[PDB]
Amino acid sequence: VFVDDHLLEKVLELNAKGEKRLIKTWSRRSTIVPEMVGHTIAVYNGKQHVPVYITENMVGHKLGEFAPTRTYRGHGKEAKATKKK
Amino acid sequence: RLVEIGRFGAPYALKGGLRFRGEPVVLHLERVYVEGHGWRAIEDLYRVGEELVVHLAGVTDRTLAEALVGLRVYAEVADLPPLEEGRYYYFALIGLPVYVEGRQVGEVVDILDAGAQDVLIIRGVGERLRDRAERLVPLQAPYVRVEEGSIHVDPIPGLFD
Repeated sequence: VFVDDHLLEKVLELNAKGEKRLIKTWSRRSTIVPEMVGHTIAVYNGKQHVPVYITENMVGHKLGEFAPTRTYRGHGKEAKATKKK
Repeated sequence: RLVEIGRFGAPYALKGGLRFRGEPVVLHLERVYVEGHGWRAIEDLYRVGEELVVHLAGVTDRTLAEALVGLRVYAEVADLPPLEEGRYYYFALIGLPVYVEGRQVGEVVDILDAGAQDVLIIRGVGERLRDRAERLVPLQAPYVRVEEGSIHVDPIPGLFD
């Protein structure tokens, strides 16, 4: 378990200013910590940065868990329903 | 309006059952429109392992089932089960215009299921933005709003950059 220092530094910096800015990262292994809740982190999946709105529930998980590749095309994909807003 | 809910896989057993590949929304339907064949009533449906098998009226043996293998399956929008407030069918969002401060900046071209959240893939519209990279936005982000016929985003710095 570890948090990419660079990413944490950026997050801490933002929290001190009270700003909310998209943060790009290539660190899929880093674990999500409470200081990241409410931030939008764009995690690299090898081709694109998938944005993640960090919620309390995500604390403890790996960033990679929320940035999958857009590799698979699912049949009837347009009939899927979005997670409740 | 017809929407694609799945696609038939290989036949199951010898009574016309067909493996169904697609969204489980098929569990709440009474009929489906089969590509090149039209509406068919759903006589029966059940699970086998990790797959779902569908029995349509008329398809009573493996042979009649093979004829439909690989064909796409559609449902009438009105037949889809209604969703609780705050949830939307992907097809209802894809194609919608996207706004920032009352001005159109893009168009939803696709949605990525990131498991926890859904990610809107937006295509720029207009000569200046039309040729930029795709922009991604978490649907469940507090700065994104869904309205009837449009989506609105209050871009935080770096979002569309």
